Amino acid sequence: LPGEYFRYKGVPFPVGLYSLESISLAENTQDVRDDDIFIITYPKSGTTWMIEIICLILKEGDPSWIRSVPIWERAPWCETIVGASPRLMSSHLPIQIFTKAFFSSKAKVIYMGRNPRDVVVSLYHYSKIAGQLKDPGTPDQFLRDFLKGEVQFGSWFDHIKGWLRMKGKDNFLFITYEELQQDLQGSVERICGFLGRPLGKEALGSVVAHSTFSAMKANTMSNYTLLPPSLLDHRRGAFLRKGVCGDWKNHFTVAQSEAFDRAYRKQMRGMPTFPWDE
Ligand SMILES: Nc1ncnc2c1ncn2[C@@H]1O[C@H](COP(=O)(O)O)[C@@H](OP(=O)(O)O)[C@H]1O
Ligand code: NA
Repeated sequence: LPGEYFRYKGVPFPVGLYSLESISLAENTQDVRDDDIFIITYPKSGTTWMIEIICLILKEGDPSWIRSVPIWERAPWCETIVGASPRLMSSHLPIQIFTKAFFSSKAKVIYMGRNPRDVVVSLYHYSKIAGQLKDPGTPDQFLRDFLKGEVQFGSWFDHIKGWLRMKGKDNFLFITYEELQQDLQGSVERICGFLGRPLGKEALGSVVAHSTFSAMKANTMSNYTLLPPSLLDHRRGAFLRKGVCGDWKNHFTVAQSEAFDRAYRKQMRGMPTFPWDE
Protein backbone atom coordinates (compact mmCIF):
# COMPACT_ATOMS: atom_id res chain seq x y z
CA LEU A 1 0.00 0.00 0.00
CA PRO A 2 1.83 3.16 -1.40
CA GLY A 3 0.15 6.04 0.37
CA GLU A 4 -0.19 8.24 -2.72
CA TYR A 5 -3.08 10.01 -4.47
CA PHE A 6 -4.47 9.49 -7.96
CA ARG A 7 -7.24 11.62 -9.54
CA TYR A 8 -10.81 10.94 -10.73
CA LYS A 9 -12.50 13.69 -12.78
CA GLY A 10 -10.08 16.03 -10.99
CA VAL A 11 -10.48 14.73 -7.45
CA PRO A 12 -7.64 13.23 -5.29
CA PHE A 13 -8.03 9.68 -4.01
CA PRO A 14 -5.73 7.34 -1.98
CA VAL A 15 -4.03 4.52 -3.90
CA GLY A 16 -5.28 1.13 -2.74
CA LEU A 17 -8.66 1.56 -1.05
CA TYR A 18 -9.75 3.30 -4.24
CA SER A 19 -9.28 2.88 -8.01
CA LEU A 20 -10.66 4.57 -11.14
CA GLU A 21 -12.86 1.45 -11.36
CA SER A 22 -14.48 1.71 -7.94
CA ILE A 23 -15.29 5.43 -7.94
CA SER A 24 -16.82 5.15 -11.43
CA LEU A 25 -19.03 2.19 -10.48
CA ALA A 26 -20.30 4.29 -7.57
CA GLU A 27 -20.92 7.35 -9.73
CA ASN A 28 -22.61 5.49 -12.60
CA THR A 29 -24.31 2.57 -10.78
CA GLN A 30 -28.05 2.11 -11.13
CA ASP A 31 -28.69 0.10 -7.97
CA VAL A 32 -30.33 2.80 -5.79
CA ARG A 33 -33.45 1.92 -3.81
CA ASP A 34 -36.30 3.92 -2.31
CA ASP A 35 -35.51 2.57 1.17
CA ASP A 36 -31.69 2.73 0.91
CA ILE A 37 -29.86 4.98 3.36
CA PHE A 38 -26.69 6.96 2.69
CA ILE A 39 -24.37 8.60 5.16
CA ILE A 40 -22.40 11.27 3.42
CA THR A 41 -19.60 13.27 4.94
CA TYR A 42 -16.13 14.70 4.36
CA PRO A 43 -13.52 12.52 6.14
CA LYS A 44 -12.94 13.07 9.86
CA SER A 45 -16.31 14.76 10.26
CA GLY A 46 -17.54 11.92 12.46
CA THR A 47 -18.90 9.50 9.89
CA THR A 48 -18.23 6.61 12.22
CA TRP A 49 -20.31 8.22 14.99
CA MET A 50 -23.35 8.45 12.67
CA ILE A 51 -22.72 5.03 11.07
CA GLU A 52 -23.29 3.65 14.54
CA ILE A 53 -26.22 5.84 15.66
CA ILE A 54 -28.15 4.65 12.60
CA CYS A 55 -27.25 0.96 13.04
CA LEU A 56 -28.81 1.15 16.53
CA ILE A 57 -31.88 2.96 15.21
CA LEU A 58 -32.34 0.19 12.63
CA LYS A 59 -32.24 -2.59 15.27
CA GLU A 60 -34.30 -0.38 17.63
CA GLY A 61 -31.41 -0.51 20.07
CA ASP A 62 -30.26 -4.14 19.93
CA PRO A 63 -26.44 -3.78 20.20
CA SER A 64 -26.33 -7.30 18.90
CA TRP A 65 -25.51 -6.16 15.37
CA ILE A 66 -22.85 -3.52 16.21
CA ARG A 67 -21.16 -5.96 18.60
CA SER A 68 -20.96 -8.88 16.21
CA VAL A 69 -20.14 -7.18 12.89
CA PRO A 70 -17.43 -4.63 12.18
CA ILE A 71 -18.41 -1.07 11.19
CA TRP A 72 -17.19 -0.94 7.58
CA GLU A 73 -19.66 -3.75 6.91
CA ARG A 74 -22.67 -2.12 8.60
CA ALA A 75 -22.48 1.06 6.45
CA PRO A 76 -20.13 0.16 3.49
CA TRP A 77 -18.44 2.93 1.48
CA CYS A 78 -19.63 3.14 -2.13
CA GLU A 79 -16.43 4.42 -3.75
CA THR A 80 -14.12 1.92 -1.99
CA ILE A 81 -12.68 -0.98 -4.00
CA VAL A 82 -15.20 -3.08 -2.13
CA GLY A 83 -18.43 -1.14 -2.66
CA ALA A 84 -21.90 -2.23 -1.53
CA SER A 85 -32.22 -4.04 2.12
CA PRO A 86 -32.73 -1.81 4.11
CA ARG A 87 -29.20 -0.99 2.95
CA LEU A 88 -27.06 1.40 4.98
CA MET A 89 -24.15 2.73 2.93
CA SER A 90 -21.77 5.66 3.37
CA SER A 91 -19.80 7.94 1.12
CA HIS A 92 -17.16 10.70 1.21
CA LEU A 93 -17.69 11.59 -2.46
CA PRO A 94 -18.35 15.23 -3.43
CA ILE A 95 -21.83 15.90 -4.92
CA GLN A 96 -20.41 15.93 -8.46
CA ILE A 97 -19.02 12.35 -8.29
CA PHE A 98 -21.61 10.72 -6.03
CA THR A 99 -24.04 8.12 -7.45
CA LYS A 100 -26.04 10.10 -10.06
CA ALA A 101 -29.00 7.71 -10.18
CA PHE A 102 -29.58 9.11 -6.71
CA PHE A 103 -30.96 12.55 -7.67
CA SER A 104 -34.12 11.17 -9.29
CA SER A 105 -34.75 8.53 -6.55
CA LYS A 106 -36.53 8.59 -3.16
CA ALA A 107 -33.44 7.23 -1.36
CA LYS A 108 -32.39 9.00 1.88
CA VAL A 109 -29.25 11.02 2.64
CA ILE A 110 -27.83 12.33 5.88
CA TYR A 111 -24.98 14.79 5.38
CA MET A 112 -22.94 15.21 8.54
CA GLY A 113 -20.79 18.32 8.77
CA ARG A 114 -17.95 19.08 11.20
CA ASN A 115 -16.06 22.27 12.08
CA PRO A 116 -13.50 22.45 9.26
CA ARG A 117 -10.79 23.19 11.84
CA ASP A 118 -11.27 20.08 13.96
CA VAL A 119 -11.54 18.05 10.77
CA VAL A 120 -7.99 19.07 9.98
CA VAL A 121 -6.56 18.34 13.37
CA SER A 122 -8.41 15.03 13.24
CA LEU A 123 -7.10 14.17 9.78
CA TYR A 124 -3.59 15.23 10.80
CA HIS A 125 -3.25 12.64 13.53
CA TYR A 126 -5.12 9.93 11.61
CA SER A 127 -2.83 10.23 8.57
CA LYS A 128 0.05 9.23 10.86
CA ILE A 129 -1.45 5.83 11.61
CA ALA A 130 -3.26 5.38 8.26
CA GLY A 131 -1.69 2.98 5.77
CA GLN A 132 -3.42 4.45 2.73
CA LEU A 133 -2.32 8.00 3.65
CA LYS A 134 1.02 9.80 3.36
CA ASP A 135 2.42 11.26 6.59
CA PRO A 136 1.33 14.83 7.49
CA GLY A 137 4.67 16.49 6.87
CA THR A 138 5.09 19.96 8.43
CA PRO A 139 2.00 21.43 10.19
CA ASP A 140 1.75 24.61 8.12
CA GLN A 141 2.27 22.64 4.93
CA PHE A 142 -0.46 20.22 5.98
CA LEU A 143 -2.79 23.14 6.75
CA ARG A 144 -1.89 24.81 3.42
CA ASP A 145 -2.90 21.71 1.49
CA PHE A 146 -6.14 21.35 3.44
CA LEU A 147 -7.28 24.90 2.68
CA LYS A 148 -6.07 24.45 -0.90
CA GLY A 149 -8.13 21.25 -1.24
CA GLU A 150 -4.94 19.34 -1.88
CA VAL A 151 -5.96 16.28 0.07
CA GLN A 152 -7.98 13.13 -0.35
CA PHE A 153 -11.48 14.05 -1.63
CA GLY A 154 -10.57 17.69 -2.28
CA SER A 155 -11.70 20.96 -0.73
CA TRP A 156 -13.68 20.68 2.50
CA PHE A 157 -15.26 23.98 1.41
CA ASP A 158 -16.44 22.74 -1.98
CA HIS A 159 -17.72 19.50 -0.46
CA ILE A 160 -20.00 21.01 2.16
CA LYS A 161 -21.10 23.80 -0.20
CA GLY A 162 -22.00 21.48 -3.06
CA TRP A 163 -23.84 18.96 -0.92
CA LEU A 164 -25.80 21.61 0.95
CA ARG A 165 -27.48 22.25 -2.43
CA MET A 166 -29.83 19.43 -1.35
CA LYS A 167 -31.06 21.34 1.72
CA GLY A 168 -34.79 21.93 1.41
CA LYS A 169 -35.36 18.39 0.06
CA ASP A 170 -37.25 16.01 2.34
CA ASN A 171 -35.17 12.93 1.47
CA PHE A 172 -32.15 14.82 2.82
CA LEU A 173 -31.13 15.63 6.39
CA PHE A 174 -28.11 17.76 7.21
CA ILE A 175 -26.68 17.62 10.69
CA THR A 176 -23.42 18.59 12.37
CA TYR A 177 -21.00 16.82 14.67
CA GLU A 178 -21.39 19.68 17.15
CA GLU A 179 -25.12 19.00 17.43
CA LEU A 180 -24.72 15.33 18.32
CA GLN A 181 -22.00 16.57 20.71
CA GLN A 182 -24.43 19.12 22.20
CA ASP A 183 -27.56 17.01 22.54
CA LEU A 184 -26.98 13.46 21.33
CA GLN A 185 -30.35 12.11 22.42
CA GLY A 186 -32.10 15.04 20.75
CA SER A 187 -30.24 14.46 17.52
CA VAL A 188 -31.05 10.75 17.76
CA GLU A 189 -34.79 11.42 17.84
CA ARG A 190 -34.42 13.86 14.94
CA ILE A 191 -32.41 11.51 12.83
CA CYS A 192 -35.08 8.98 13.82
CA GLY A 193 -37.95 11.18 12.71
CA PHE A 194 -36.06 11.74 9.47
CA LEU A 195 -35.92 7.98 8.81
CA GLY A 196 -39.54 7.25 9.74
CA ARG A 197 -38.31 4.99 12.55
CA PRO A 198 -39.48 6.01 16.05
CA LEU A 199 -38.32 4.54 19.37
CA GLY A 200 -39.54 4.31 22.96
CA LYS A 201 -37.62 5.65 26.01
CA GLU A 202 -35.99 2.18 26.26
CA ALA A 203 -34.90 1.91 22.61
CA LEU A 204 -33.78 5.56 22.20
CA GLY A 205 -31.96 5.55 25.53
CA SER A 206 -30.09 2.44 24.33
CA VAL A 207 -28.99 3.97 21.04
CA VAL A 208 -27.86 7.06 22.97
CA ALA A 209 -25.77 5.09 25.48
CA HIS A 210 -24.27 2.77 22.85
CA SER A 211 -23.33 5.68 20.54
CA THR A 212 -21.31 7.62 23.11
CA PHE A 213 -17.60 8.11 22.49
CA SER A 214 -16.39 5.93 25.35
CA ALA A 215 -18.89 3.18 24.53
CA MET A 216 -17.78 2.98 20.90
CA LYS A 217 -14.09 3.18 21.74
CA ALA A 218 -14.93 0.18 23.89
CA ASN A 219 -16.47 -1.86 21.05
CA THR A 220 -13.88 -3.75 19.00
CA MET A 221 -16.21 -3.94 16.00
CA SER A 222 -16.52 -0.16 16.02
CA ASN A 223 -13.01 1.04 16.99
CA TYR A 224 -11.29 -0.19 13.83
CA THR A 225 -8.81 -2.23 15.90
CA LEU A 226 -9.72 -5.17 13.67
CA LEU A 227 -8.27 -3.53 10.55
CA PRO A 228 -4.94 -4.96 9.17
CA PRO A 229 -1.93 -2.90 10.36
CA SER A 230 -1.27 -2.43 6.64
CA LEU A 231 -4.09 0.14 6.88
CA LEU A 232 -3.94 1.31 10.48
CA ASP A 233 -1.06 1.08 12.96
CA HIS A 234 -2.48 -0.09 16.31
CA ARG A 235 0.96 -0.17 17.94
CA ARG A 236 1.07 3.64 17.41
CA GLY A 237 -2.29 5.43 17.78
CA ALA A 238 -6.11 5.07 17.59
CA PHE A 239 -8.95 5.79 15.12
CA LEU A 240 -11.13 7.19 17.92
CA ARG A 241 -8.71 9.84 19.18
CA LYS A 242 -10.38 12.26 21.64
CA GLY A 243 -13.91 12.60 20.35
CA VAL A 244 -14.44 16.18 21.45
CA CYS A 245 -15.59 19.56 20.23
CA GLY A 246 -12.89 22.14 19.47
CA ASP A 247 -9.59 20.29 19.89
CA TRP A 248 -8.47 22.62 17.13
CA LYS A 249 -7.74 25.30 19.74
CA ASN A 250 -4.97 23.03 21.04
CA HIS A 251 -3.25 22.65 17.71
CA PHE A 252 -3.64 25.86 15.65
CA THR A 253 -1.26 28.69 16.51
CA VAL A 254 -2.99 32.07 16.41
CA ALA A 255 -1.17 32.76 13.11
CA GLN A 256 -2.68 29.65 11.55
CA SER A 257 -6.02 30.26 13.25
CA GLU A 258 -6.14 33.70 11.62
CA ALA A 259 -4.99 32.71 8.16
CA PHE A 260 -7.66 30.02 8.39
CA ASP A 261 -10.48 32.48 9.18
CA ARG A 262 -9.21 34.39 6.19
CA ALA A 263 -9.37 31.50 3.74
CA TYR A 264 -12.61 30.36 5.35
CA ARG A 265 -14.23 33.80 4.97
CA LYS A 266 -13.25 34.02 1.29
CA GLN A 267 -14.87 30.59 0.74
CA MET A 268 -18.02 30.52 2.81
CA ARG A 269 -18.96 33.90 1.34
CA GLY A 270 -22.71 33.99 1.90
CA MET A 271 -23.31 30.59 3.52
CA PRO A 272 -25.70 30.29 6.47
CA THR A 273 -24.22 30.48 9.98
CA PHE A 274 -23.04 26.99 10.91
CA PRO A 275 -23.14 25.70 14.52
CA TRP A 276 -19.39 26.04 14.92
CA ASP A 277 -19.19 29.59 13.46
CA GLU A 278 -18.32 31.84 16.42
N1 LIG B 1 -19.26 8.51 19.22
C1 LIG B 1 -18.38 9.47 18.93
N2 LIG B 1 -18.40 10.63 19.67
C2 LIG B 1 -17.51 11.61 19.38
N3 LIG B 1 -16.57 11.62 18.40
C3 LIG B 1 -16.59 10.46 17.68
C4 LIG B 1 -17.44 9.37 17.87
N4 LIG B 1 -17.17 8.37 16.96
C5 LIG B 1 -16.19 8.87 16.25
N5 LIG B 1 -15.78 10.12 16.63
C6 LIG B 1 -14.73 10.97 16.07
O1 LIG B 1 -14.93 11.25 14.70
C7 LIG B 1 -13.63 11.44 14.05
C8 LIG B 1 -13.48 10.43 12.91
O2 LIG B 1 -14.62 10.47 12.05
P1 LIG B 1 -14.64 9.75 10.61
O3 LIG B 1 -15.32 8.44 10.78
O4 LIG B 1 -15.40 10.62 9.69
O5 LIG B 1 -13.23 9.56 10.13
C9 LIG B 1 -12.61 11.26 15.17
O6 LIG B 1 -12.31 12.56 15.73
P2 LIG B 1 -11.02 12.88 16.65
O7 LIG B 1 -9.80 12.67 15.83
O8 LIG B 1 -11.16 14.28 17.14
O9 LIG B 1 -11.03 11.96 17.80
C10 LIG B 1 -13.36 10.30 16.07
O10 LIG B 1 -12.88 10.10 17.37
NA1 NA C 1 0.76 7.29 6.97
